[PDB]
Order: sequence, then C-alpha cells, then structure tokens
Amino acid sequence: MTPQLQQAIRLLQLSTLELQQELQQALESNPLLEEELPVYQGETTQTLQDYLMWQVELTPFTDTDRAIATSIVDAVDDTGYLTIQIEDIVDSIGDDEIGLEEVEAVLKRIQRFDPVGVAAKDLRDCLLIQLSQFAKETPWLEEARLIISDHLDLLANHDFRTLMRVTRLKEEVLKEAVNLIQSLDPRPGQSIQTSEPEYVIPDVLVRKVSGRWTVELNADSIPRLKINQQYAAMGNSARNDADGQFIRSNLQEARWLIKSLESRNDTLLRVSRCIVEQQQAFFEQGEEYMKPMVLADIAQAVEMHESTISRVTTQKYLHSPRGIFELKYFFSSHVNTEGGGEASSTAIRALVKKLIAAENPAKPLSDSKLTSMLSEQGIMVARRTVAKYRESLSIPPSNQRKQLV
Amino acid sequence: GQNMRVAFMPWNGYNFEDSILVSERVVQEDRFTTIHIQELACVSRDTKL
DNA sequence: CCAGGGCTGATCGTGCAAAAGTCGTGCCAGCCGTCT
Repeated sequence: MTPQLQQAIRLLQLSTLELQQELQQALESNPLLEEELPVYQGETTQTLQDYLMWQVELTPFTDTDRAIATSIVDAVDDTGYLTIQIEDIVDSIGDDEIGLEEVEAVLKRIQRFDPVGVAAKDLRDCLLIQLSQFAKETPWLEEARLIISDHLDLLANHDFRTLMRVTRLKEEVLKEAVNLIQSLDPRPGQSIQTSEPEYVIPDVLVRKVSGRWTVELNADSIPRLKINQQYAAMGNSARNDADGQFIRSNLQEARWLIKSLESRNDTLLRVSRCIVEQQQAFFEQGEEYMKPMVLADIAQAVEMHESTISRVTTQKYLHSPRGIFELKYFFSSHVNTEGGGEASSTAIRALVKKLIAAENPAKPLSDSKLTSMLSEQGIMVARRTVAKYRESLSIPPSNQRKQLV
Repeated sequence: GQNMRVAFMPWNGYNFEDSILVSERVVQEDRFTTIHIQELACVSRDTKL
C-alpha cells in the first residue's frame, strides 16, 4: 500500500474529464502512446446590438453626435437597459466640454429606435417612453401618466385603495387604468435570441432489452491506454545501460498505469451492476418506487469495502431512458414503515410533489394535514420531515401559495 | 394526369417553342390542383438551467 | 557436472480507523384567522 496504490486511488475518485486531463497530461512525460469546407456553413446572426447599430447609420446625426451614440449603445445590455449611468458616459468620454445634456439629447432619440424603450434609465423611464409613443386618444392616458410619474412606490405594494386619496383619482376607474400599465410589457431588449445551446453529462448507459436492463459503459467516453510494442523490444539491445534503466522505468510505470486504469473500469462496471440488480424497480416504475440503498449494503454485495465504493460513485453519471442521473443520487436515507419495512426518502419526496401538485389550489394544505395524510396511507412520518422535503424542492411557502379562487 | 381538350395552333404567340396556353375553365374546375403537406417539429431541449 | 543454498530484481494486495456531514425529530419562537 505504497505510492503506486496511493496514486491509483485518486485515479477513480475524480470525474472523467479530470481523469482524461491527468491521463493525457501525464502521457507526454513517458513514451506511452494513448491512441463542405473549413467553415461548417457560417452564418452571422444579427442581434439586438447590431440591430441598434443599423438604425444609427440610417439616421442623420453629425460627426460628434455619432460618437456619442456609439458609446451609448455599447452600454446597452441583453436586458435592454443602459448599464451604467447618464453622467457616467459623460465622464467616460474624457472631454469635459461635452455637456451632460448633449448625451441626453442623443439618448432622448436613441430610445425611440426599434423596440421603443430600449436603453431605458432604471426600469421606469421605460414606461414613460413607451407611453408617450402611442396616441393620446387612449382612454386613461392622463391617469396612467400621473401614476407612473411619481406613484410607483405605492403601486409596488400591489395596493390600489391608497392611490385614490393620494393622487385625487376616481372610484376604481383608475384600476382599469392600472391594467393599461400592466400591458405595457417592459424590457423590450429581451426580444433576444433564445439560442441557449444544449447540455450533457454522458458516462455509463442502461438499455432495457428483453426485460432486466443491462448496464454497460460508453464506447467513446472511456479512455483506453495501451503500451507501445515498438519501444518495448528496444530495451534489451540498449548500449550505455543508462538508456536501459530509462526504458525499464518507463515500461514499469506504464504497466502500472495501465492496470490502475483497467482496475477503475472494472470497479465502475461492477458498481453499475449492483445498483441495477437492486433498483430495477426505479428504472421501471419511477422515483415513487425507489428502494433505499446505503454504501454498506453495496459493499456487502460483492467482496467490497465502503471506502472503496465511496470514491467510485463520486461525480459519475448514468444515462437511462428515465433520464440522466448521478450515482450519488441513488443513495439515500430511509424511514420506518408499516410492517417493519423501510421507505426511501425519494419516494416520500415524489409523493409530496404529486400530492402538492394535485391538492386544491383554492385553499392550500398545511404541513400538519400532509403529515396526517401520509400517516393514514401507512408511512408513519413526522411534521419536520415533511417540512424539510417541501423546503428542499424550491418551495419555501406552504400557506402563502394562495391564488384567486 | 387528366384528359384535356388540346389543339395545335399559334394564338398571339402565347404558345411559343415550349409554352402551353391554358384556358380559364381549367382554373374554375380546379383541374390539376394539388395538395402539399409539410411538418414542423419542436423539441424541449433540456439544458443545465 | 549437478543439486543445494544465498542474493537479488520483479511482482503486488483496492483495506482501516479517525474526523466530519446528514437527517429523524423534538423544542421553541414568530405570524395570522377567529371569537371574545
């Protein structure tokens, strides 16, 4: 259990990308071989920056106004808002001469460009600009203008009763005028490209042929390190014996590394069989039907230790037709059930999800009610466990989730 | 195809070397009218976010 | 010349106890609907 074993152990504890990193990185030190034109098509997408630049050209400004504008549009973000500030642009242009209204003048015309309200100044001038745009024949333009001007702080509380006595408005009529503001649909910069590229973590594969799915690793992902037969034979006929020692050392380390790697692969596959042997239930039925598993149970299965499996299963991924999942995800705690049995936490989690999703949306169910329901089904859990499982699933509120009945 | 009454004569040069003159009765009777079918597919494209 | 003993390079075993994270669940404080 010296150095060689030591390094072989850190070999399986890490993800496959850092594994290939170290493998390839250490494949340059010792001779151990691993083993319709240029542009695919090429297309230059436009985007809400180039589209704002297009308009600048067409429009008539002077040589000085043109620069200001270039600078302004640089500050525009994906959301649609001038990023910095008004005076900031004046201070960044380095010329003390140019007035602060100079930029305003330009900036007062750039924000009626394509999406109007682009390059707004702090998520409010948008409405002002957007409203001034359409005609004055709209029913409650006065009222809405007055609201937006100085009375947004009050609107923030989603309150309407206070707005009557503050700004001298009518009885609920403003409310219909407040709906006009709701239809404004701010942030016209976010008309951006929804070109979010696709992501993946493929590692081991599970496929369901003739019942009893068989687990087998990826054909391409897994790295195969072989030895050179060419440099092997070259050690016996070496001259200075320095050469020979060099080649012997390279050779022995290579064999070592090879075996280590293989050992990793074999261990991964073995741990990829046990789970499938234990958890056929999950791949067939779902999260609702998972059985609990511990490291100690997997080590006891096939001549294994806890410590060893603990490292294999860290940052490892499995693709099944159910989905893509980490191996660490399968292992979870258990609770005492009816008839001496043990129920997995994932089953209770899916049950809580499906129970909250199918509850009456008019009046929400309290955690105590859910605890009582679960006890009636034969699960026998506390209110704290239910609270934790509910909070864990990006649901802080239980009773605050109340919509219009 | 369909059986249509044909003739072999010039008519103000609307029947050049490889052109064919068609009457209006052909359009009214919906003759040679075809139907094309296309498909549009969309995926959810699950991502990290 | 052959078998017995010492020298030495070649070859390997993926376990084991100690320090830290986790949940089952009780204890306790803050908040709101209702009747007094």
